[PDB]
Amino acid sequence: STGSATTTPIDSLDDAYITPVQIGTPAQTLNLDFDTGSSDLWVFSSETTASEVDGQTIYTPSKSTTAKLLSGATWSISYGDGSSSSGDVYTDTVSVGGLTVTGQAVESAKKVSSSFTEDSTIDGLLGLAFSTLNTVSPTQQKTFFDNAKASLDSPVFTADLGYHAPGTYNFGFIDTTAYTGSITYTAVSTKQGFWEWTSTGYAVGSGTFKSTSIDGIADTGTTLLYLPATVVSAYWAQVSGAKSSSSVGGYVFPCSATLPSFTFGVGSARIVIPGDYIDFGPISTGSSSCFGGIQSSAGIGINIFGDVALKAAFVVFNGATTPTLGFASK
Repeated sequence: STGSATTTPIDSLDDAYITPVQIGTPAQTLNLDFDTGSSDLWVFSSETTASEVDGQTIYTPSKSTTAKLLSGATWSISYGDGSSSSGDVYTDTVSVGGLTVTGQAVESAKKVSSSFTEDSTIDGLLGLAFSTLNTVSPTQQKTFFDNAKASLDSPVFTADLGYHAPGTYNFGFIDTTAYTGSITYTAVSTKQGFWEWTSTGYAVGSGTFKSTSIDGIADTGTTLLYLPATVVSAYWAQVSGAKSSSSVGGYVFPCSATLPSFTFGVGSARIVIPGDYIDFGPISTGSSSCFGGIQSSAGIGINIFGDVALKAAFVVFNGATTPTLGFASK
């Protein structure tokens, strides 16, 4: 089997992407944030504290003839950005782009933190990291991909995120029309539960390539590119007037700037992030200070190849017995 679903930016900045997901019988379609940095499929629901729902579409398990309470199971998750959610668990039928999993754990939120409430466009998350990170207790549950994998034509999924435009998540096949040149594959460590890999270096604009190993995670659920302070300083030094602002919470730059590109290495291959992808717009409405899309990972504890980086590539998440990651230009 295969599946193919369009993923759509939630706003004009590509702050996140939503993908429609069918849950239950009859189907209830929710728009979920596909997150290769976590491993829980959780939804706003009829169980979510009413004051914490503000415009989201909810899953109502009592209206699904295939929903079953997973007795005694609870979940609770905290994300890198400080947000969180928790609740109980049902199993139900879940379909993405025509690919169906029966008995998928659907984690129903009883509580969500303010940032989730405040984002009316995201109805929940669909985790695509390794199932070892799943938070369900006392019986850990599998991701949608893990459950689907054996049925797929090939044990892979691909992320093809758009810049200010829709893109695609495919399951079970590689669309050879969706990228240019060849796909370069690189090793993955699953030791921390992430799609963790090592970039071979970087360049700023038309500058020379610096060969240096940068360990980090491919994370579709993180907006920005978080890299070591040395790398980030080298980038922003090429933008007149750019500075790190403790009050704003990272590098800012004059909105009048033209940003240089940023290149990262994948083996001997190179992925170029155009400068415009690095512009996250005014820090507050009407400001002439703009927020940068490349930020320091210092104090996160890990480098994160988030959407800024991934949307410059066609990315293969290869879930073979020994997982790997592939990157192609597009």
